[PDB]
Amino acid sequence: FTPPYDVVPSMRPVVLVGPSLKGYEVTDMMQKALFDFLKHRFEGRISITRVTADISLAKAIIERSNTRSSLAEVQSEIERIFELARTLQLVVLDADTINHPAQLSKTSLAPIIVYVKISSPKVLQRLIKSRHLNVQMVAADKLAQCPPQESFDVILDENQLEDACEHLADYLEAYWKATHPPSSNRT
Amino acid sequence: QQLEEDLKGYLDWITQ
Amino acid sequence: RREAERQAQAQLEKAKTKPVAFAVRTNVRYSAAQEDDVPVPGMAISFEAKDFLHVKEKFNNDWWIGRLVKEGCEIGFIPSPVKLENMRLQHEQRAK
Ligand SMILES: [Cl-]
Repeated sequence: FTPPYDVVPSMRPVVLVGPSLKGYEVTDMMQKALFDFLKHRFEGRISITRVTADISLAKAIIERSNTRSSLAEVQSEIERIFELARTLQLVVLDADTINHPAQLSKTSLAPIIVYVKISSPKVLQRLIKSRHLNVQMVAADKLAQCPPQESFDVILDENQLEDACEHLADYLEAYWKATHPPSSNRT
Repeated sequence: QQLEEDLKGYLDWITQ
Repeated sequence: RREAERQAQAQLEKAKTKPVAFAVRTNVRYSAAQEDDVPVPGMAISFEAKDFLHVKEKFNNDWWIGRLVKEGCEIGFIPSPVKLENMRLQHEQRAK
């Protein structure tokens, strides 16, 4: 103003994972079309922000990072995310280094994980060739092995962008209502 | 054929 | 008297329009009972582990005011960490 309560952002930040790995064109373009849609569908109610720092590292020797992303920079980015959610705008992270929900499981971010799922590995393969194949297939396969109810908040398995967008919007409109009762008053 | 409609869907998504 | 209850209900109403101070995700469940001595009867917020709460302010050492992040749920009293701990201790003692 053992602990029973963990402090989390006032609006759970939306993080997209799948169909495959970020940094490659199939995943990057498929997620971008979704971010583009959110930007206009939730205009005035959403903040979409790039996170390049490796927020997977968020949680008597001093703890340090062995990559270019420091624990101080990560902490700065965690505080920026909490602060962006403080007035209850929807928050969406374009988080470069998160390709799997287990990478945020131990943070205090409590994300809404949106799984952009290609149901068939054969469809994913052909997609990639239509444009480093094996790292992409393994990442998609890892996603497909997660227990869906506990790992993901939304699964977009629709093959039409229009239908994936409306399903995600429906979810985010309901979250909006849950967080804004009338009684309270790639990118 | 379901896989073929899948692929066309995702190709159109990527194009968008 | 029992205008203590009046002041507690009045603090609840005043909170409805206040900002969210912070949010918490729960790591334990709380299933409210009348014997928990809630400042206004029937206004305790129960929850399960991994639920989300929006917190407005602190009423006293045993109770916060806030709500479950769920459509149709409204402001009420949320047990403080100390209150959760004292319920667990009182239960452990009673069970020995
Ligand atoms: Cl050290």
